[PDB]
Amino acid sequence: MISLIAALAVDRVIGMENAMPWPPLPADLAWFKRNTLNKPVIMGRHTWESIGRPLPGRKNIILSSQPGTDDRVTWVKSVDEAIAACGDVPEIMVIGGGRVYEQFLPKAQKLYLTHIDAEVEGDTHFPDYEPDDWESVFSEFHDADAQNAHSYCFEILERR
Ligand SMILES: NC(=O)c1ccc[n+]([C@@H]2O[C@H](COP(=O)([O-])OP(=O)(O)OC[C@H]3O[C@@H](n4cnc5c(N)ncnc54)[C@H](OP(=O)(O)O)[C@@H]3O)[C@@H](O)[C@H]2O)c1
Ligand SMILES: Nc1nc(=O)c2nc(CNc3ccc(C(=O)N[C@@H](CCC(=O)O)C(=O)O)cc3)cnc2[nH]1
Ligand code: NA
Ligand code: NA
Ligand code: NA
Repeated sequence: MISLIAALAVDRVIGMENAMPWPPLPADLAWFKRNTLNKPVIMGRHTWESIGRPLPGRKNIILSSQPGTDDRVTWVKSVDEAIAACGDVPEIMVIGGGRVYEQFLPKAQKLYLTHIDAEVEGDTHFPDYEPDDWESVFSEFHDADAQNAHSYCFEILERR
């Protein structure tokens, strides 16, 4: 089973100049960590560059046509290879970026989305999905606080 996990601001913005389009939201990072820990994570090369170190407690699989730049993670050259490299696990977590989400969304059976209540500039977007195809099975609204500058809502959707 393939799942996507992403944080989206207004107009589905996820990235700007190969970085996050907002300052860190520690609550969202905790959500991200809790949902990806002990699972394989698939990411695009640009997202690898934006993170810059292996995510601990996870099998890190990087999708790139280019030779790898770090022996601590697994480099693969195709979507099919990325999936194969995860082996026989219950859930593969696809963690972006925009080009990777586009390719895996049609394969996805679950989405873990953080809706970030911010209008910020972006050059990378989460793909358009048809809400009618998905059932919301979880939602939780949070306000901004001293540590998180924007309000946010966690949602989990399952494909009908
Ligand atoms: N808000 C969020 O939830 C979140 C999550 C993830 C990422 N982001 C942001 O999104 C941005 C990155 O997105 P992006 O679309 O520019 O890049 P990306 O999807 O992370 O990486 C794209 C790169 O991955 C490789 N790739 C993708 N598909 C491939 C395939 N089928 N076969 C071989 N290689 C493939 C290619 O690299 P090569 O050129 O090496 O071949 C491609 O240029 C960053 O700003 C990051 O901060 C945000
Ligand atoms: N919900 C969500 N929020 C994100 O910010 C996010 N970001 C990307 C890619 N960007 C990144 C950047 C940094 C870390 C990171 O340093 N994660 C730590 C956080 C642990 C914590 O702060 O509690 C980790 O161990 O997972 C993960 C993804 C992909 N999916 C996302 N999904
Ligand atoms: Na096996
Ligand atoms: Na197998
Ligand atoms: Na429901």
